[PDB]
Amino acid sequence: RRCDPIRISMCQNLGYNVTKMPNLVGHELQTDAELQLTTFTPLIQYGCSSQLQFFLCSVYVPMCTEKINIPIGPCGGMCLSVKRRCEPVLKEFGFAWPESLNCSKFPPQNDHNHMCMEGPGDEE
Amino acid sequence: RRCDPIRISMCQNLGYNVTKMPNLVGHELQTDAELQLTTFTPLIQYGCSSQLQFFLCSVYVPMCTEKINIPIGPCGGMCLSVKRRCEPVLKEFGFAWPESLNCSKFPPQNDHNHMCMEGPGDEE
Amino acid sequence: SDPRRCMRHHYVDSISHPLYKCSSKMVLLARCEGHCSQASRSEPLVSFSTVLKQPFRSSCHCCRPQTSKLKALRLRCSGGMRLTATYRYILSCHCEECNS
Amino acid sequence: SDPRRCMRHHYVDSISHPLYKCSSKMVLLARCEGHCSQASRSEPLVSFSTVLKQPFRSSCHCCRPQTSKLKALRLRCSGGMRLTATYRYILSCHCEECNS
Ligand SMILES: O=S(=O)(O)OC[C@H]1O[C@@](COS(=O)(=O)O)(O[C@H]2O[C@H](COS(=O)(=O)O)[C@@H](OS(=O)(=O)O)[C@H](OS(=O)(=O)O)[C@H]2OS(=O)(=O)O)[C@@H](OS(=O)(=O)O)[C@@H]1OS(=O)(=O)O
Ligand SMILES: O=S(=O)(O)OC[C@H]1O[C@@](COS(=O)(=O)O)(O[C@H]2O[C@H](COS(=O)(=O)O)[C@@H](OS(=O)(=O)O)[C@H](OS(=O)(=O)O)[C@H]2OS(=O)(=O)O)[C@@H](OS(=O)(=O)O)[C@@H]1OS(=O)(=O)O
Ligand SMILES: *[C@@H]1O[C@H](CO)[C@@H](O)[C@H](O)[C@H]1NC(C)=O
Ligand SMILES: *[C@@H]1O[C@H](CO)[C@@H](O)[C@H](O)[C@H]1NC(C)=O
Ligand SMILES: *[C@H]1O[C@H](CO)[C@@H](O)[C@H](O)[C@H]1NC(C)=O
Ligand SMILES: *[C@H]1O[C@H](CO)[C@@H](O)[C@H](O)[C@H]1NC(C)=O
Repeated sequence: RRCDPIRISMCQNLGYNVTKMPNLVGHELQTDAELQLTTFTPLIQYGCSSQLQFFLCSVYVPMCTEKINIPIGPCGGMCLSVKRRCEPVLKEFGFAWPESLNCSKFPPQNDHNHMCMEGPGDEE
Repeated sequence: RRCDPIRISMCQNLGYNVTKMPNLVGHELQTDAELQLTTFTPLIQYGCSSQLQFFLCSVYVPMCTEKINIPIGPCGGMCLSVKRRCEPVLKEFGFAWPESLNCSKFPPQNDHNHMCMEGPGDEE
Repeated sequence: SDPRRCMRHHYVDSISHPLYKCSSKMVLLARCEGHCSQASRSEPLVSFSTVLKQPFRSSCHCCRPQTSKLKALRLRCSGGMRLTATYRYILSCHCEECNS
Repeated sequence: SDPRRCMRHHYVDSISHPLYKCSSKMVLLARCEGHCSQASRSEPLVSFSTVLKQPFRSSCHCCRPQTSKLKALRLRCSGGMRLTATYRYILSCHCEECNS
């Protein structure tokens, strides 16, 4: 009911069924978010990190649940573990690491107080 | 090499890969044996016994193995367990139980001395 | 990217003490689910003892947590009582053999 | 009639004593093999002890022998020794849970 189904194939079939717009970034519609991801598609191929794609989906189509009205995204540690692997390569393609993926914003860990997903890649 | 593959769909995909003509009955060619089985097809539907089909395949396309040159078929007990369930119904269709399926011929049990397959249905 | 595959699934529940009356606390969790690819089997074994056991050797790939970090949290129970609960967040699923 | 399905498979081997030198005897046997349909999983568990264990509850349907009749046979070993071996002919396969 409350949440809504993922419509991006790319992000389909990871941990979780469902998300809710509007985006953490502030995307209004999955389609638009779809557009952004595509841009990262070459990077994904390069396979800087295995966990990359999942992470991005986490940000762009955050998990959602009927249990509570807030959205669920990635913990920092995960991103960092990711960020380090790909910060450079993105520098190739002459690309700054985007502020939207600023790893300060994400909570440190997963707890009652704050809920975010983690991966085997980790950090403080 | 020595044995040869089952070619009858009906008998395909039971315990064992392979058989060898000519038939216990004395069928020369799987095709011909195929013909006979078909006749039993209505009976099978009636589901006198679950183990029926397997049994018949056992007789008509006996197992085969490279390990030794003899053929492998069903033990009696199995047949009987089968024979009783379907002897009657075959009487319907006004049908004698055929001598080819005479349950005396099959060995009593499975042993070094004699090798035959058994089923959960059983008898002396 | 086969949905059948053994994999990590995410969801939220609320841990509340079974017997004591307490305030629930909502937390997020992960579980392992899918179909391990590798067929399963068992085949018979031979003993020259007058005692057997030993009935068969089998294999079977279940789907289970590769990597799991312990967590915990405290609960406030009516009257004085305040309690602590502990469990395992699951970082990675794999397929492993059922009996080792 | 799905070849994937858990099921009984037939074959012949020849039992011969591992260590003693003996004459082999050829016998026919059956084994269980396929893919149990029911997905597998494990999911985390909660302890209010300072001791945990208890890490998860899981389920997993392996494919195993439903019904198996004991057999045996005797072997003649060089010099005096004549020996007896025992095993299980498998009449039926099913899918059951890995841990019960
Ligand atoms: O638990 S909270 O998320 O609400 O965080 C602090 C508030 O909880 C208290 C006591 O109430 S209760 O925890 O709900 O039972 O603090 C206690 O909670 C925090 C959070 O952790 S926990 O998993 O909920 O127990 C503990 O922090 S920690 O264990 O993660 O390190 C508190 O210990 S501490 O602050 O880190 O030292 C724990 O004990 S204590 O009560 O703090 O002594 C309340 O206490 S507070 O932190 O001093 O404010 C907090 O207020 S609230 O009314 O529960 O929201
Ligand atoms: O074993 S046989 O299939 O070859 O059958 C009988 C022949 O084996 C002997 C002894 O040689 S041996 O068995 O090869 O070691 O008889 C023995 O074998 C039979 C068959 O069973 S078994 O699984 O092979 O042991 C036994 O029968 S039974 O255990 O199934 O009941 C014999 O016992 S008995 O005849 O039933 O009483 C068993 O012992 S005994 O040697 O018979 O005393 C030879 O003995 S014989 O049966 O008297 O002829 C048989 O000759 S052969 O040279 O092994 O072929
Ligand atoms: C990201 O933003 C944080 C706070 O908004 C700031 O401290 C930092 O300079 C930015 N860049 C980072 C974390 O790389
Ligand atoms: C089958 O043949 C056996 C021996 O060849 C004979 O004793 C019997 O009368 C026949 N009929 C049966 C077993 O029903
Ligand atoms: C959606 O699928 C997920 C896992 O695939 C499952 O947890 C959830 O129950 C499904 N939706 C419903 C209504 O069951
Ligand atoms: C034929 O398949 C059976 C079971 O499906 C297997 O035991 C056998 O090994 C197969 N043939 C070969 C050459 O492996």
